Amino acid sequence: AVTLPSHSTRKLQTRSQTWLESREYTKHLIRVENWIFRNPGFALAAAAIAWLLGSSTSQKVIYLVMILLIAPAYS
Amino acid sequence: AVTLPSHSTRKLQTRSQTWLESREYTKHLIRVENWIFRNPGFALAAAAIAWLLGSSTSQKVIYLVMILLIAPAYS
Amino acid sequence: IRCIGVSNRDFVEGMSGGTWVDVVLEHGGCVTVMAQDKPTVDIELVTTTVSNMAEVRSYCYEASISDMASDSRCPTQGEAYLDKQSDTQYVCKRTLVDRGWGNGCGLFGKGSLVTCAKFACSKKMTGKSIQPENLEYRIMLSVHGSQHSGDENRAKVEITPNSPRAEATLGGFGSLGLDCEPRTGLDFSDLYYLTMNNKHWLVHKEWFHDIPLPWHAGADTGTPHWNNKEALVEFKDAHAKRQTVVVLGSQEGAVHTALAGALEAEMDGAKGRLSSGHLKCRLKMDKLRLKGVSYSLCTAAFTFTKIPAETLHGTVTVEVQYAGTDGPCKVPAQMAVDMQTLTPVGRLITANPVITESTENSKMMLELDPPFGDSYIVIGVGEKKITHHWHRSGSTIGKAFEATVRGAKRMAVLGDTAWDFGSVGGALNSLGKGIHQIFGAAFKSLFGGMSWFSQILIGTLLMWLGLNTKNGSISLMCLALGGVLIFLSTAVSA
Amino acid sequence: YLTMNNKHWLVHKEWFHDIPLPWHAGADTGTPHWNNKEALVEFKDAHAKRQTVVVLGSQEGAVHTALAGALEAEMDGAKGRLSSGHLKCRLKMDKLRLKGV
Amino acid sequence: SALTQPASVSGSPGQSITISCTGTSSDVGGFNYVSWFQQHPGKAPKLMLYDVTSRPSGVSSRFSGSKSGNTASLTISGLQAEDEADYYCSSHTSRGTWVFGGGTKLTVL
Repeated sequence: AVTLPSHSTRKLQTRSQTWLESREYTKHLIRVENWIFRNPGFALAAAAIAWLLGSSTSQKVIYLVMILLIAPAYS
Repeated sequence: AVTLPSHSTRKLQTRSQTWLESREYTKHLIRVENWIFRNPGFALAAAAIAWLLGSSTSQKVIYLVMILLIAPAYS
Repeated sequence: IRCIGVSNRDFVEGMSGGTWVDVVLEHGGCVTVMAQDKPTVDIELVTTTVSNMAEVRSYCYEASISDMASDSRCPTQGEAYLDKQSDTQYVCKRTLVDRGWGNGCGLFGKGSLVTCAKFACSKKMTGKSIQPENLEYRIMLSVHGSQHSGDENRAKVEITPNSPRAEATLGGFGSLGLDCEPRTGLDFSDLYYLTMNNKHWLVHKEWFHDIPLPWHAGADTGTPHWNNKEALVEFKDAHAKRQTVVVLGSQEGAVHTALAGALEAEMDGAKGRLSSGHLKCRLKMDKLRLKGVSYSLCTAAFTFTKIPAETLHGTVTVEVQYAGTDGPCKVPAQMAVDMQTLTPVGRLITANPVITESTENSKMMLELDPPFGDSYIVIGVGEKKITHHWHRSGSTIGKAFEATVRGAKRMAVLGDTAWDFGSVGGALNSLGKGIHQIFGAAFKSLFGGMSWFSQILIGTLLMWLGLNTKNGSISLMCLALGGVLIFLSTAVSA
Repeated sequence: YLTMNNKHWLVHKEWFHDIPLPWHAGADTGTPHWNNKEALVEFKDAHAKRQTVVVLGSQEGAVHTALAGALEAEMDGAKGRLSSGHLKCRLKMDKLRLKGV
Repeated sequence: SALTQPASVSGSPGQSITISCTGTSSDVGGFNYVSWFQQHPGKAPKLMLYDVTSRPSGVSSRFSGSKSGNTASLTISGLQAEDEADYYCSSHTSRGTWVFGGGTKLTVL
């Protein structure tokens, strides 16, 4: 099983609506949320880690975005 | 559908065999790879993007790992 | 007609010296075309039918395991045989049972057994594939004229990739004569129909060749030899107690879930039918001619049948009885800012408005665009006539401005192969086409790999680069790309 | 403790409440009232005109995939044999004899 | 349902008749769907309406339809006498089904 491919990495662009375009995006976000709703601790660790790299202020925030987004989705 | 939760975000730790521990940990990796084998272009764009942030050398490589891992899974 | 109100509808500028135009059409919306007193006509994509399809591979989304057994040979007896690893559909995974005296063997350690359970399938999903041949379109024609509900002004045109010109003949005036290009359609030769059970949708040859499930090859005679099988039938054991061979259920929820970009089709008895193509058929003209251009002006009473209408695409539609005088005459209408009638402003989207024939009332429905203000539709009798007041909305750039976003999505979905709506740019279009054909490659490849939430963040990230950078080369970068991405996102269906 | 058809599993409440299915409330049947129903059916409106109702089909296997790392469990009518597990015990050797020393 | 239509009527030739069919907002009011179906007793019904005001081509231009609120009025004048065919009003409801009025016995005296 573990059907990997998500057809949206391709999709097709056309006048008519694709299969699950709505269900799709909201879904991608709502997955991340009740991921982090169940692990605030990882928001702490991810916070300290990210804020430890780059020294430059904002990318810091880029590191937090990268890390909060990769933990639930792939892994 | 699109059942979000993947039980491995918790698992259970016991001497006994978990459900799909083997085909689990890999099907993660093999999902990332073809996903990458079908879009080398995104390796180019991700390369240039990452290498434009952080100026610090090895921070760059962290950005490419950041981005190559974020694209196939977390949309 | 049949193009009024459907929205999703661009109207073309005109012939412009070529007796010819480049119109792209697709399953939804029409394109009404009006030029230099040639009758205004509109054509929709309808259904693009593909027939005569092959079968390129198959997947079994269900599984039925059977027959089990086991090995149980001792340690340092070498290997366990059990003969099924010889026969072809019985999956085997050899594991090592650390084996004790309960079983009864001389040494102790990894015991080398495998249960080989006989695979089986039910309800395979077929990957049926197509090529540009055995394709088709069946385009439809409109030609407002004067009708309402109904040959004369509606002619269907079958269009195949091997005969890409339309000889389309109309009662009362000359043929349209459109010349299609079906061979570059929506990147075919990459959609292969995917059938699960009594539903069908296109998918490319990447999502479709990437699936982990069993392969199966071309046909199902008897029962097929299933390639792979590792994906279904996952079996492992702990405590070194034989083997647990698990079925792994069915994957319909997975494949349905894994396809978010797949245009859904409908399919009956082969004749695989589709829905959302984009076709180039470029209307040739000069064979179109107004009907009855004279007919005097035709005079008598007029009574509005229906309170007229206002379309969402800047139109007002009117039906009229003409109170019964003469035959095949002609009745004018005007958009008059002044007085009851007087000067004519705005434009008639339908041309040569005409009465059909004979007794009492013949309704002439007329697509009219009032001026951006509020006028008084005028029905045409020099004196006795009914009228209205239409208050069309906006401030020039008001609606012309929105035009700037519709055009965005015109070549947002279609891509640059959507430059053509605009006819015969010649030395000029080339610039528009050559610009994004050189670009269509890169962007289709750099973020071709991206999906909807993908290109949102990458858009945001590049934008955040474009604001904080050095001088020069990347001074303008984000607006060159990140904006493009966050736009293609908010574009499409939106 | 989690049932499917026969194979039974153990999973987190944290995982088990987060499944996007039309939960039920399991109090009783007689007329099962399905909360949601939206998640498992999808209304696909055609772009030109009209609306279609389309099932998402059996999601069964996908739920097997989501169970990666459960516990493999065995059931019977009044228990459901639980493998795996661990215990903690203070083993009191006070009363013993070497038998026939 | 069951479109309200009155049982029966009559008058001198040439004289105007109006048969008004009263529906609800579900069908006659919120739609242009109407039909009046001349049904010759013993024979098959036919069309004598089409989208209200208009007519099929083989219609005696005699006939005239109209609508207000919930109404369907088939107003005939210049009667040729031999034009009493039970008139039934029918329309497309919102739910996607068609309903045919109680019908009007037409009385030619």
